[PDB]
Amino acid sequence: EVKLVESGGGLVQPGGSLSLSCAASGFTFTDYYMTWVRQPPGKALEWLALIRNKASGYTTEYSASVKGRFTISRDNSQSILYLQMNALRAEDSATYYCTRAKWDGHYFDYWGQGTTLTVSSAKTTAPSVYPLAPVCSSVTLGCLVKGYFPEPVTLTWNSGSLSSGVHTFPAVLQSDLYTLSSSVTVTSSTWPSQSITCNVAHPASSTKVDKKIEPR
Amino acid sequence: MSYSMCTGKFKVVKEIAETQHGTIVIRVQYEGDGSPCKIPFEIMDLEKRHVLGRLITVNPIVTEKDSPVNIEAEPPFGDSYIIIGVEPGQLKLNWFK
Amino acid sequence: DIQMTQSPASLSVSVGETVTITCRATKNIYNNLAWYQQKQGRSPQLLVYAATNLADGVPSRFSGSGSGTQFSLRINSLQSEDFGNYYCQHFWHTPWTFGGGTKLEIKRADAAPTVSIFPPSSEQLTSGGASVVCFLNNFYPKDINVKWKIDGSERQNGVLNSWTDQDSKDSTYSMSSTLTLTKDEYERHNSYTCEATHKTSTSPIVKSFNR
Repeated sequence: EVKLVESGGGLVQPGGSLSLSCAASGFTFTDYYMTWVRQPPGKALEWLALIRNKASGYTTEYSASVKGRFTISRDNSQSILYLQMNALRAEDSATYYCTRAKWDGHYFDYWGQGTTLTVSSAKTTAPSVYPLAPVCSSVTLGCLVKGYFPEPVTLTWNSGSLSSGVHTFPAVLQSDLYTLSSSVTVTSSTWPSQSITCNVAHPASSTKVDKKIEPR
Repeated sequence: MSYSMCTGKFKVVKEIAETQHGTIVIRVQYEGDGSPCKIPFEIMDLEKRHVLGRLITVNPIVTEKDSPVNIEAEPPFGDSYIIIGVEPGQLKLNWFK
Repeated sequence: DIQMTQSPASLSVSVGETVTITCRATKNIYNNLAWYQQKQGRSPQLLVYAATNLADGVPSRFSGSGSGTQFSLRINSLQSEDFGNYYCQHFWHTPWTFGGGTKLEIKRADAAPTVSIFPPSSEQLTSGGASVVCFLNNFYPKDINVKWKIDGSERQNGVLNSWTDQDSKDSTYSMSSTLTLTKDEYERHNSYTCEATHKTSTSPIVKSFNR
């Protein structure tokens, strides 16, 4: 029953503003304290802001990291939680979660799926996609996705029909852009006789690339 | 079922009632976060170094922030401090029996 | 403010074994403590609250202990679904700080890597860049060393490495190593080698190609 769905995440220039929302359902919204927690890539969780329930007069608290820049608010008629973010900086780049507290502010019992914020001066760029064919039992093929911004890209093999044998590596920052690779391991009788295609989608630049892996 | 320790401020709802059996009943209201939570309570000397009194109420707990809690305690004869909650804004009530 | 410290930073434990992880607060918090679990690419989930209460739907194999400054999270006969990140958080006065986390990984039998080398795509060469890719797949333990060789000599600059998180099916790790050079430099040499040193063998696994 209890569901929290965040939205609003995206690419913001440093010093810019962005508003995140969190649609809540499955509980009496006004009875519960609500919170925002963030997590920068590969780092720990950080509590940012809280908003109390009706009984406590919907008062707020903030971490020293966001005080004076961020405002937590709630729409009690629509059961929506907001996070108004001003004067954004690179260190604000993180996945942002909206949370419900179990016991009047204590213990974050429900969390949303998260929304991603990137604060950067770098511009939206579509990737270049390169096929990695073996040097020409089992055969390994690859796909190199170079020079995109922002994250993420979605990568599938044969439109998701190939998943066992797939390793998609975390993106690395290279030449002010992201680079990622993926490998697909299949039986030697599968390729080149059967078609194997790398499918790359970069939603931020509205790009879709299909790269059929051909033998060398 | 484990409960958190109340971290916030308390308020005395009404005048402290004296019973005929040498005990006192204090009716408190919680203003903080974390309910249901345990009420920090201690009866001490004026120097706040030794425990003098006895708590009669078994495990004082705030069930709901909106509902006050009756705390029955037995103060020592003479001067003592009724200490309710944790710092900051901890209630430090002077008592003379 | 109160700071939360977790120990160990990382640990690998086998399926069926019992594990205990700890959290320490800089000041007394009584039992105002929560434990959270976070799996690869997912939202954190509440495991334990008020130091010892199990959250809704959490298996009884989980148990929290402690009061004051020292807390423990115990997982009895741990399962594959229990592997991931674990965070503690205090609920004293705000800020409600989290610990740095403990990464719980699966201990399994040794597995030598499957090494594959790839010359740059001719499409990439047009851009003036040349990426030589080496995949080191399905190995265990996670510790591995990659050495790039061009015409017999070791190369250290232009190397970018990426590691996957522990595999959900076989509990192994995989690694991608990319050697990026200019097109002119790539075309100035002939032999390209990626050498993998791992626990499974005294001798390194050698994958090479000639232009």
